[PDB]
Amino acid sequence: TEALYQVGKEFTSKMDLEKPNYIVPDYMPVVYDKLPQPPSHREAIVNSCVFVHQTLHQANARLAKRGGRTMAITPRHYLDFINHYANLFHEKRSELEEQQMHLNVGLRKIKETVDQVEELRRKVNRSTALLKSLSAERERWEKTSETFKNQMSTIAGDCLLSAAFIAYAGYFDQQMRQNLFTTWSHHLQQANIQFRTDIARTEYLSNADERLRWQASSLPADDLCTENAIMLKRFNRYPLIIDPSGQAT
Amino acid sequence: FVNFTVTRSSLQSQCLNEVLKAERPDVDEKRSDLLKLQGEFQLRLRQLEKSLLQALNEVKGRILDDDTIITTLENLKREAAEVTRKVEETDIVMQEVETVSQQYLPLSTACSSIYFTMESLKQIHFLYQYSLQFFLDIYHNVLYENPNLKGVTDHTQRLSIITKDLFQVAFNRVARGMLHQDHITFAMLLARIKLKGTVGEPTYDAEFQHFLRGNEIVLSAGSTPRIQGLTVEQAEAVVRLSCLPAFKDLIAKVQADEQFGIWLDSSSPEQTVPYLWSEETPATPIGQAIHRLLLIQAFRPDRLLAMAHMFVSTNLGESFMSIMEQPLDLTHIVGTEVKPNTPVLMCSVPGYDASGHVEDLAAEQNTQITSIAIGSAEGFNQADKAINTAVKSGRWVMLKNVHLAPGWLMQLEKKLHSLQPHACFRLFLTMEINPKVPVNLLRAGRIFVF
Repeated sequence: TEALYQVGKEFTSKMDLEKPNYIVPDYMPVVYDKLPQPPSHREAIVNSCVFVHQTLHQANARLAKRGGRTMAITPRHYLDFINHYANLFHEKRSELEEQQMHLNVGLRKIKETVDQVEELRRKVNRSTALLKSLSAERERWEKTSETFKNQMSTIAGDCLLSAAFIAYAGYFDQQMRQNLFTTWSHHLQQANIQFRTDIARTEYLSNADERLRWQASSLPADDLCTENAIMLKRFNRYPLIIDPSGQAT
Repeated sequence: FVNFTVTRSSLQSQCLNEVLKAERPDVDEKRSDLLKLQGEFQLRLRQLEKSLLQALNEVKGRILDDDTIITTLENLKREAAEVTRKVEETDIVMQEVETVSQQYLPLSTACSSIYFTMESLKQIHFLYQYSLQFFLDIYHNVLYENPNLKGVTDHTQRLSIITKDLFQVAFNRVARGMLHQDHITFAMLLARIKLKGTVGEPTYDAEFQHFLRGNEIVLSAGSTPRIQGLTVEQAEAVVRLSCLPAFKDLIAKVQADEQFGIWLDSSSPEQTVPYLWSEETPATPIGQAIHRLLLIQAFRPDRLLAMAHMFVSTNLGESFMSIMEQPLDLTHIVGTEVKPNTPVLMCSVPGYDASGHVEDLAAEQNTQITSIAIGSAEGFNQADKAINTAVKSGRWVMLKNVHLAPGWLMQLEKKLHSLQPHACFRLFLTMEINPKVPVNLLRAGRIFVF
């Protein structure tokens, strides 16, 4: 557990996982040599990562007890999980920042159009409509910027959950995948890590175009098939498909 | 590891999705809106806001004709308002969707149970090969082409109707290709599934365990003749049922009872069974039938099959097996509900012939049949030629006694895996029930036992 904690911390050091406003909850002990008694946000995230790994061993052992049919978990799985976490976090933060700067550019452009309207007045009937629509768009975009601010804080836990699902929750049926996801979610809640409540993995990890292409390429519409397709798209270790039929092939 | 294997929960989820798509399209649309709230909704909101951006830099802030930008601005306002209403309503919508899913969950659990009981019928006999597509066809038939769903629209009686015809269609479609002595076994399995499904009725797990294995517990020490009318093996059966808490006082009751002897010698004792089980609360018909079934297993085990039939009637509805009693009507089975991809496999008990059925059906449906004997190599050649010619036109090629050459059935199954140009084309394979018939062919075709 100390080795997993150390390697997770060293690999997640590059990622910006610092939230000064993060308030330390009680309990949630996984690593028994946590550097501070009150852990920081980054250290709490690394503790959540090592917990994900340990609880995957726990789930595998309990599956072996209740009917066998288990695959062993290796540190390569942990490294793949951390790599997925890093790449997904970077991608989502990059898209969020790009959308924010696009919104700012649009703000400057609409302000220039406001200047044009002001110069043109100096018909009034159309001008009143232009000004009221301008005001409405103003508060709409102010709330857009604020909800982007709110979404930014939530990116850390969501990418952790999604990476744990992509890397770890394979070979596992729907019930076990959901049980693992809800256990990780409960751990993040007990660690007071802000992740988006009741998120669905599929749309957060796939676009409408990607899903449309998958359906057009003979993919079943079941949720399990959608998650499997997501894994088949965002892979680091080359996939191994266990398909009794030939639908996946 | 990317696993595509279907399981209990995968089928439960798929069934729930399909039934919530068909029965409650509005709830499914609310689901889709909820899933696009996190995804596509803000995406195309951004796309239309960008559209307003290029409209703005195209009009250059024009004022003489302001409606060109006013229409776009009000469209953005309307979409933003709609998204605001949806996001503000996420919790009510999600709790309503959860309640609706809870309303439709027992159906999905029952469907997964029915498939995995049907899939596990391989142990009973080698001929019971069923694919996933077979059960999905059963489900698609019970959803859309259900004659009992044409009038009812109350969304609460419709669920009970769907479940009832689901069980009935599953039995009818499986038992038509299943031995007669196995009909009662499948009916009991379905009755247990529905007993688990139904609400307000105890599981009776202890009684089921006693009924299956509990009579075989070791109770040699303590066997006494009781009354002279009760024989020694019936006495030990009494002992094993006295192990069960419900039937603790059988011995005292049978000394107390004086009309028990004539019932023990009754022609059909199952029709009128004395009340023996001790329970304060008057049991529901199902529990009463359970107690009666346990007693029939104890006293007069020769009436076990008919008592099981009466249990199937009391649990799965009276005349649940009545479809089997009436003569088999295969014209509807081949005219519809059977794709030309699936060949109709005619399996018959050794010493019986089944080609007369397809012959007089073709007479009833005035259709040409290319009947071909398969024994000779020229038989192989002419069968292949007939298939190749009939897929082009739609002739009903019927092979006979085809169990003789399993390798050619490898080839035939692989060939029929490829699609058929003509929809009206049908294929019939008459064969004997022997363990050398391809399992893949049995799984890929509809099996009829004669």
